[PDB]
Amino acid sequence: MLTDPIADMLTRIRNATRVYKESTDVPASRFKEEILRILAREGFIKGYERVDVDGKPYLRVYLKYGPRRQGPDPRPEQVIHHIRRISKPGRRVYVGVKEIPRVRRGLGIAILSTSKGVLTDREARKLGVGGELICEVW
Amino acid sequence: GRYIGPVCRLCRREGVKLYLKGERCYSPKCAMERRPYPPGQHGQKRARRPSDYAVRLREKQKLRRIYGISERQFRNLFEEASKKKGVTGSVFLGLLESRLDNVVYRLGFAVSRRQARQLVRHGHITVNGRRVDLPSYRVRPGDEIAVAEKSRNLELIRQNLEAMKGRKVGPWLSLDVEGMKGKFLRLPDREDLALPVQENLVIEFYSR
Amino acid sequence: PTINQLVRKGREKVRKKSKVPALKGAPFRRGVCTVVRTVTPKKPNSALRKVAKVRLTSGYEVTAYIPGEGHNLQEHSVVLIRGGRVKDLPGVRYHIVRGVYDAAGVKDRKKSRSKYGTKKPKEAA
Amino acid sequence: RNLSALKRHRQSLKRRLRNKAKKSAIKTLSKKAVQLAQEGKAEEALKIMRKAESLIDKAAKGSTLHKNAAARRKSRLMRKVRQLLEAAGAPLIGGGLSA
Amino acid sequence: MVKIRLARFGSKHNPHYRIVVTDARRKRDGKYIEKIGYYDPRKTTPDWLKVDVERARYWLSVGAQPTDTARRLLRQAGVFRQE
Amino acid sequence: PKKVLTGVVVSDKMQKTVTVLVERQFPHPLYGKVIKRSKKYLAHDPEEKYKLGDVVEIIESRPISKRKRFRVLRLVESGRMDLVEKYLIRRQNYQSLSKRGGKA
RNA sequence: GGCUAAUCCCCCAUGUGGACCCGCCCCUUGGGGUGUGUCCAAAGGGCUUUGCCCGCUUCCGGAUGGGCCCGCGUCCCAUCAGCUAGUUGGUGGGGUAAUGGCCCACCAAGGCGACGACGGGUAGCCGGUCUGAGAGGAUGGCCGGCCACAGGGGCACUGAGACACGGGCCCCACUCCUACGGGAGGCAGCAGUUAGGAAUCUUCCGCAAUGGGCGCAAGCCUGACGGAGCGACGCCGCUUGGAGGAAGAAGCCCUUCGGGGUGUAAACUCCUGAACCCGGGACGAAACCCCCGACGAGGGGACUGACGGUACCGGGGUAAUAGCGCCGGCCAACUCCGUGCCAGCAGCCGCGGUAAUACGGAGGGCGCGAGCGUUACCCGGAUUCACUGGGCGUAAAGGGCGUGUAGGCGGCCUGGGGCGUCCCAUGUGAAAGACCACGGCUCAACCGUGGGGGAGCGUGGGAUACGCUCAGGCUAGACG
Ligand SMILES: [Mg+2]
Ligand SMILES: [Mg+2]
Ligand SMILES: [Mg+2]
Ligand SMILES: [Mg+2]
Ligand SMILES: [Mg+2]
Ligand SMILES: [Mg+2]
Ligand SMILES: [Mg+2]
Ligand SMILES: [Mg+2]
Ligand SMILES: [Mg+2]
Ligand SMILES: [Mg+2]
Ligand SMILES: [Mg+2]
Ligand SMILES: [Mg+2]
Ligand SMILES: [Mg+2]
Ligand SMILES: [Mg+2]
Ligand SMILES: [Mg+2]
Ligand SMILES: [Mg+2]
Ligand SMILES: [Mg+2]
Ligand SMILES: [Mg+2]
Ligand SMILES: [Mg+2]
Ligand SMILES: [Mg+2]
Ligand SMILES: [Mg+2]
Ligand SMILES: [Mg+2]
Ligand SMILES: [Mg+2]
Ligand SMILES: [Mg+2]
Ligand SMILES: [Mg+2]
Ligand SMILES: [Mg+2]
Ligand SMILES: [Mg+2]
Ligand SMILES: [Mg+2]
Ligand SMILES: [Mg+2]
Ligand SMILES: [Mg+2]
Ligand SMILES: [Mg+2]
Ligand SMILES: [Mg+2]
Ligand SMILES: [Mg+2]
Ligand SMILES: [Mg+2]
Ligand SMILES: [Mg+2]
Ligand SMILES: [Mg+2]
Ligand SMILES: [Mg+2]
Ligand SMILES: [Mg+2]
Ligand SMILES: [Mg+2]
Ligand SMILES: [Mg+2]
Ligand SMILES: [Mg+2]
Ligand SMILES: [Mg+2]
Ligand SMILES: [Mg+2]
Ligand SMILES: [Mg+2]
Ligand SMILES: [Mg+2]
Ligand SMILES: [Zn+2]
Repeated sequence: MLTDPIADMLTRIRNATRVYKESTDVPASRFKEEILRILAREGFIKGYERVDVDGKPYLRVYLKYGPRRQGPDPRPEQVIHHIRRISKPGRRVYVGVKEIPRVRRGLGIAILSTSKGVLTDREARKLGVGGELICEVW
Repeated sequence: GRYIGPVCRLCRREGVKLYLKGERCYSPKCAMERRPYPPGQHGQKRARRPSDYAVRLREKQKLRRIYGISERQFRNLFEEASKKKGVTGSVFLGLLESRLDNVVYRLGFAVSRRQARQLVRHGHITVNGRRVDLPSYRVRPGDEIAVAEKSRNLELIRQNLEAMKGRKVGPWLSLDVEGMKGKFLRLPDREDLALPVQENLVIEFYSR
Repeated sequence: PTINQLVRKGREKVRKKSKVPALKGAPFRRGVCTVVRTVTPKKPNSALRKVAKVRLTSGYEVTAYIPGEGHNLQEHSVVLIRGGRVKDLPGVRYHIVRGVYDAAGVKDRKKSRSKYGTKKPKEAA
Repeated sequence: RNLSALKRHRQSLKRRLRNKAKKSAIKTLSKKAVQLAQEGKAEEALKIMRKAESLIDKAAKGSTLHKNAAARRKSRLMRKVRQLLEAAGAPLIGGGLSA
Repeated sequence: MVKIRLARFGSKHNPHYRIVVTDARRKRDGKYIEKIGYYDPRKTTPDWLKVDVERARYWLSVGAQPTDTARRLLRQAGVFRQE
Repeated sequence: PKKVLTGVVVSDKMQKTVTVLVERQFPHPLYGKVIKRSKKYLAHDPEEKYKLGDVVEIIESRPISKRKRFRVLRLVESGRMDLVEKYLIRRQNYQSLSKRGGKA
């Protein structure tokens, strides 16, 4: 069974982008879809779409990369350089609006989960709220 | 107490020309004009690439020996500059430049910083009226720094403020050769100062 | 360890072990010479290091090194110990302090005299 | 030697012998009253109870009992007497007790 | 018995007192109940005696008992002036 | 405010007294992970009104006996040994891990 | 044994009131009211003596100080695993200001423990402090708060308060007195002695100021306190001079014998002038008190400083302490001589057996300076106990395998609760210290005023994504 589905999805994305897949499926869950919406809005992915596989609900995650490069290993730069779960089961992490970390001096982001809904560190800092520090992306 | 001892030798070791004296360190004498190399037996042999330490060390030594202040005081000042708002490098220079002895040296009341120190020590200098004799006293913006009424007749002070007729003064200062008064307008900036010092290196020396 | 294990067992604080039982966590300790031997170095060194068995006020009878070019320590000398191993002589973990008690300071010493407790020469005379 | 506030110990002894006595009367009479209520002897039991009440309130007058202590005494006394009398099936014959 | 008195706070040869409310049994420099003024015996500065009579008037209204000096200062501050 | 607590009656083996097992969670001061932790209070039950398995509220009270400083305020949800069960088994394991051993 | 006063003690009365039993009402653990019954007061003294002061009695309220109770927090060892019989609860009683096994009698058979009971070791706890980028680590000395103790052990008396450091009783140890029967002591108060130790001060001055006790007051007591003394023990400030002065003295050192260095350093000239002398001389002290006024408000007057003849001010005035460590790398600073695995050095690597920048000295040099260096201990570097922030195929490290208890963790959709979590407001977070500003001492150290922030916890209100919980549904896990 999946001990932690969020971490799962973040990893599928991590793994798929390291080999440059175009799409990539992750078992569907509202919360997951919520996180994904931020990923898209923040321009980390091309977007996503609800799809059915073997009769079960998944989420095609359309990945995106930089352009082709020069010299050896012309592999594209990543759009998602880093993506790591923070709050995890058996070890939860909650921050107050004044403890929300600033990822890579703002070049990166963080995704909290507040009672005002899933937000990025900025969106959260704005609505002036804190919550479970779900993950850090940059 | 402060250093004491051959000075135009520190100049030699420090490489740069420090003006730890008056008239002479202008004459074609101040050793840097004769033997611009460090003192002692090996002063002339080839020099090995200095270590990062040596570099930072010397830089501090230089900046410090210019104001002829001890390491103790020099250090404390640094820590203060370090603690205030604003670029430590500049700030530090500002505080050193705010020492009474220095300002008296800056106004021409004294030929050299040492001489300035002694002037202050022997109560020949006054700050806003009351006389002050603490070479370490910190002059603030607005203070008028004059020569002692009683002392205004001292040959030396005469000779000095005389040669001052003509000479200009730092843009953070103002001199009234007339009544032998001077005024501390504002804290000099790094741009105002032209010390042969790389403050970045000194800040680093204390990083370690 | 998993975070759960850390909660159950936690980390163990490191304990510091003294290398100088001069008891009373003292800076120095006085005692009396018992034997004032000569000892040979180890591994690659050769010389006749001057050692001394000292019965401390701390109740310990230990071996101490006697620094300097020469000394005046007899069987019941009485002196101050300061601690400091002597790499070449295993077992020797303290130095005797010259210039204190019956331990005369090095004679003729002109340099690092602070150590070797020899007063400043009267050249100033 | 001799710190004249030796007078203090001097006084203390006298004060002690003073309270010591008042408290004995109190105890004694209380028992007396209780013992009677037990017997069922209405009048006399109550009568004695009044002396008891009195000496108690009086001990609290100075510093031999004061306030609560005395209040506690009085309640526990009227308590026991009432009960013992009622149990004995005895009618409160005047004096004391707001029956 | 709570009082309004002076507590030493200067430094050797540089005395500075805090007019204070505290139980008479406290050390003179121990835990007071409330500070209600300050006093510089040597007038080293123009403002060498502040008092906040509002509060003084209160403590006095509740049994506070000033030291002879505390009162002198409280008075000087108009704490008692009824006019 | 007199402290109010919620726990399960894990023992009605006494006269006018019930043992209430109050539980509480909280972050670990250094490791942060939330950790459960519990305690048993001997609440006063004048009317032997509470039975083994009740989930009662305990109220801070004036000492009743050494050890008794709480009174049963009100019942929250009756019967549920699922909770009592835990407790007893935890207990049962004890007499075991001493000189010889416990169970699975 | 005899006499005697009082604000000493007792009896009667007055009962504003208060206490107790009982009843009733409102409140809700023993809060407040009310009725009958019972019960309980006091002391006087001074006068500018028919009034004013000081005091006394009962009661309610305040203020201050305090007891008790509860949640959470508070080191090491599991080579300490089971502990408990006043022990856990109950009923009645004792005891107290008061709850309570606090104590007792009877009754019940309970209470605690791996979320670590019990036992052992160590230790006053805190505000703080030291270190650290922080998280954390270490620490609790000065100062402030709380606790505990007063030669060791036990006990109570008197009081509003004590189980009472300079009060009492008993036992113990030790010391002193004794006619041997019996007595006397307790510096962990100030100073001091002695002992132990590497090591820790004056048998000082004053009660002037601040604070305290008693007194109507004058005033008395105050080794509390304010000061001075001694110790670079720490921190801050300051001096041993300033300018000129040779392509360069002497001495010493090096040399390729040409020369080079110490060095503008000195000599020397001029200049200033710490010390030291002379003169003046303080803030800290205005109240209590007296007078006018009402003993009020207010106004006027008087007395008073240990520090100190000190600080500070003015005049005069002498060129007038420098030391310690280091120079192989780490690490800033190199040469000659002596020595010859010796004598010695040493934080680590290592250096010394005839060319040693590493041993000793010398010349020179680097560092800091009334200090410098050593030893000891704490934090750091050490992400080397890793929460931030580590690891385990071969480097230390996977349990010989399984079954499975506690526990930790938990797929998808909906709803309720709102425990975790998040938000706002509010209370608390003393002072000191820490941060900032202004200010006082010629600066600073040090100190005054003001400002700012502050974890945690209490209360009120709100949110519901996630964790939780309850209820319902699903089939992708699982099982059949
Ligand atoms: Mg974290
Ligand atoms: Mg700065
Ligand atoms: Mg060798
Ligand atoms: Mg050496
Ligand atoms: Mg008397
Ligand atoms: Mg008689
Ligand atoms: Mg009387
Ligand atoms: Mg009436
Ligand atoms: Mg009467
Ligand atoms: Mg008991
Ligand atoms: Mg527990
Ligand atoms: Mg102890
Ligand atoms: Mg660190
Ligand atoms: Mg942390
Ligand atoms: Mg009392
Ligand atoms: Mg008393
Ligand atoms: Mg008394
Ligand atoms: Mg009393
Ligand atoms: Mg008394
Ligand atoms: Mg009393
Ligand atoms: Mg009394
Ligand atoms: Mg009394
Ligand atoms: Mg009593
Ligand atoms: Mg009394
Ligand atoms: Mg006493
Ligand atoms: Mg004593
Ligand atoms: Mg006095
Ligand atoms: Mg007084
Ligand atoms: Mg000169
Ligand atoms: Mg070097
Ligand atoms: Mg030899
Ligand atoms: Mg040689
Ligand atoms: Mg060396
Ligand atoms: Mg050498
Ligand atoms: Mg100094
Ligand atoms: Mg660490
Ligand atoms: Mg880790
Ligand atoms: Mg490792
Ligand atoms: Mg291995
Ligand atoms: Mg295996
Ligand atoms: Mg399980
Ligand atoms: Mg779930
Ligand atoms: Mg909640
Ligand atoms: Mg708050
Ligand atoms: Mg100032
Ligand atoms: Zn020069």
